[PDB]
Amino acid sequence: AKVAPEPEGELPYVHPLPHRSSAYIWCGWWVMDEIQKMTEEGKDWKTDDPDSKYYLHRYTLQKMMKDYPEVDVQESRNGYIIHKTALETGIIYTYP
Amino acid sequence: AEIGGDHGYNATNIAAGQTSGAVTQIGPAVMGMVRRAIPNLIAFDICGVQP
Amino acid sequence: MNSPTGQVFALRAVYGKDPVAAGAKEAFHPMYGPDAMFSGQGAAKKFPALAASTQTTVGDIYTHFFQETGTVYLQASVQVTIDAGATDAAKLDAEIKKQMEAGALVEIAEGMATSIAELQEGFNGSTDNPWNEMGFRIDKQVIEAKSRQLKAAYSIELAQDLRAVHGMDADAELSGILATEIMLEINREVVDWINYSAQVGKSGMTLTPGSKAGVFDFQDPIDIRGARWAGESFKALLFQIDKEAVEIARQTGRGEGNFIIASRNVVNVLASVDTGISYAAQGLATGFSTDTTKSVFAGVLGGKYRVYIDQYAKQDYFTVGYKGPNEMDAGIYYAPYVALTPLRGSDPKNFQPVMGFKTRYGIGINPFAESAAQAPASRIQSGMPSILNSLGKNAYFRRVYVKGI
Amino acid sequence: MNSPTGQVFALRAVYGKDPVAAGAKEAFHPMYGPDAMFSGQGAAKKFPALAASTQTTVGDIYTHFFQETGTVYLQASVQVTIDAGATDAAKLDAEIKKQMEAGALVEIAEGMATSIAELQEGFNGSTDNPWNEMGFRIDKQVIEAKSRQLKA
Amino acid sequence: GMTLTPGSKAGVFDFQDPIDIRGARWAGESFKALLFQIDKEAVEIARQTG
Amino acid sequence: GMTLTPGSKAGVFDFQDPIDIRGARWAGESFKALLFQIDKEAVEIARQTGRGEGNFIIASRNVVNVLASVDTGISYAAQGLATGFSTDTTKSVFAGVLGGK
Amino acid sequence: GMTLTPGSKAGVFDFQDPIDIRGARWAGESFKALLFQIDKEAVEIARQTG
Repeated sequence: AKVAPEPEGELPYVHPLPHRSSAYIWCGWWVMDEIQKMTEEGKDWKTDDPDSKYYLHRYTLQKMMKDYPEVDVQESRNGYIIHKTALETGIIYTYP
Repeated sequence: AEIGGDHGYNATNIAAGQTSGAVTQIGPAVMGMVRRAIPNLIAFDICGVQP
Repeated sequence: MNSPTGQVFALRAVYGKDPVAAGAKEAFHPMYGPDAMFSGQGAAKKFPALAASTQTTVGDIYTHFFQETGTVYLQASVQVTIDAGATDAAKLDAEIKKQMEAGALVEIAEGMATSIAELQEGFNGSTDNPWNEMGFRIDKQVIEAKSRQLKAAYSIELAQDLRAVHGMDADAELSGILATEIMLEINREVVDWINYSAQVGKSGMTLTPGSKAGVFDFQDPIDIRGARWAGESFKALLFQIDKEAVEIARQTGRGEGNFIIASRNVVNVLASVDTGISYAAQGLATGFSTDTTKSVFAGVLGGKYRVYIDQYAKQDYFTVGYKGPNEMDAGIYYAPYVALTPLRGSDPKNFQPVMGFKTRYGIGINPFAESAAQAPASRIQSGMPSILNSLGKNAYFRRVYVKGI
Repeated sequence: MNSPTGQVFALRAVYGKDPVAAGAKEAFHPMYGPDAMFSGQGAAKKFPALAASTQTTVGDIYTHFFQETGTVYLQASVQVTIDAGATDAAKLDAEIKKQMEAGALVEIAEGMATSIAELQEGFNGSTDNPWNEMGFRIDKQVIEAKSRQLKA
Repeated sequence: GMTLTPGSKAGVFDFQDPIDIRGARWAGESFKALLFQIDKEAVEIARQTG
Repeated sequence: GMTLTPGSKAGVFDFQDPIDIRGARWAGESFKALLFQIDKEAVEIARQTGRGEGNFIIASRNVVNVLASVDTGISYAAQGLATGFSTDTTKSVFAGVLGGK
Repeated sequence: GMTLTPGSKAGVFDFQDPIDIRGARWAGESFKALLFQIDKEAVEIARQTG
């Protein structure tokens, strides 16, 4: 509903992939765990917690899914490329 | 009472042999001399010479 | 010590005709590089200093002195202004380093022209061109011994009851206890100094820019460099140890860190990771004595550091320190003079016995310990540790707290 | 056991002039560090107990006893307050730990001057400088032999 | 106490909790995490008894 | 120039930027990415000079330390206490021979 | 019973259930889960038969 406030610049690089209207960026396990922490108390990962210790990778992903309909974001725990609607929920594979 | 005493722990009084007691010391022994280590060069296998 | 109050001299080479002068710069220095134009063109012209909001002409050479890394001469590649918002000296250093990385200022060293060189000190009727002489200083630090003592004060009735019921001598044991505690206490003092005089690790050059400035945490991905699972996380601690030891080598100017004092948790982490260069591994503790009962010395870490267990550690830490082969190249001197002198007596009013012990050891610091001071003051200094000269200044030790084990 | 109802004895090395007393500490306690300045400066002066609401003084030394890891003596290098809101022991120990990590309160231990320890406990007409002492306590623990039986 | 990694459940080792297994994956590394936890407990036993 | 990766920082090799470390996870591989960067720099030397690949590195203590803590050969992911090189500026400035090259 | 991981399917070992395969990845690690499961069944036979 709302817009995540803009945290200055230095946005992590998102690789354009017009081959399938997709995009690739390496986030890491800390973000994929943090966002997994985000969607467990009813909270939001698209725009909530603007003063986060790891807000930057969260803010870019939100714009990236708007720019690209089938984003391809890869973690490091297993290195899987979860897609845009696979990134929609915030629950990746397992765990509470 | 030959409470021999002790220095004031003041650097000068430790060096001087000054003590608060009846016996005045000779000198603050010696333990050797600590020199600054000489640094090592990089030589010139990285650049020409051409004397 | 063979007599109390040991002393130790220290020779420093400093340049400028004046071995003893306010602000003379030490020639050879573990941290501070040489004034590479001191003997060269600096013996011909004096270069304007770099200061806050100093507008830069192009082509001129300006001196500077970072708090670390010593003198440096920077030529200017683009005219800039130094942003006097960095008024503080450390902020001035940050600004100048930023400019240097940007390429605006780049260091240079040069010699002097022959037409200038051949005339030095008024040959051919010139004047005001003296040579850039050097000299040496020699100062000394002195170390006086303190004392430490205890009493037992038992009663003969206790001795008879103890020898009768349990067979314990009831005197030797007390003496034992006494001596034990005293020696134990002495040991603790030494260790505390090592922690007390330790520099703050994980900070300055050892500081990963994303870390917490002095504490290594196993939950921060910046510290563990993105490792997952224990088999890879612990090797990050190994790398942290390496960084601290290397920085010791830099500041000390004698050698890399060669011993480590750490709590049970850190030592057990070390003993359960494949210390050598390998892929990833973690398991039972085999390489080290992790229990503080057989011994405190737990082992040798990779053949480089001797690892000791501080069984009384308050929270969690490791401290990397250097101790050279020579006895003087030490950092801290524990110099016993009289060892555990015993004394016995009794109270004349009731014949009941008293047992006691006393020793005199004293303890001193290595000169050059601060490793950021070209020349000491008063030339006769107190070698005994204090707050003015040891608290977080002795470069021979670096301390880091470990959280998340 | 060749007799029922056995007993064991425990020897505790306790310092503090009175082996059977409230608050006495065990000298070689595995959890608790030695009183590092008990035989050193602590026999020449008494260090203030570091409790809530104290205002630290640069260079001064305080004492404390954590519920775990035992005694400690802390030289303060920065004038700080200790968060008087702490009441119970656990809260105070955690606050002192925070201050210690902050570097404004560093553990220390020092020897005692010879010009003092030479006059200890009333030598040369001195006074009010007693030695520090230590003894042992020895207490008793007993058990009884219960039984157990069956029939065919 | 000393044997707790700050985010754990204080007395129970849960193979589904990443903090307990140090973030390990599959069974090859989780079991080694159990081994390390056992080592931690033995260390604390050494500490408290002396 | 031609040593740049398109997404890199253009003059500074950052260990925290996934573009530069070629997507490496953990430390035993993010270090190998640094070796790859060294090789690219040397090859560009060979291009620009016309005399051959660069054969020496003048590096600060930390760079040498990270060099000495990885398997420099082509041998999976590995990391540990620095042993292959001399990081003591006290013993000798000359760190050693990296990769025999 | 004793052979049950509290999250499994109670009588079927499923290669698709992450509780069963101990969070394994690819076929190298996912089968070793069946290995461990067979070990547990053997142990339980030891317990029940004696």
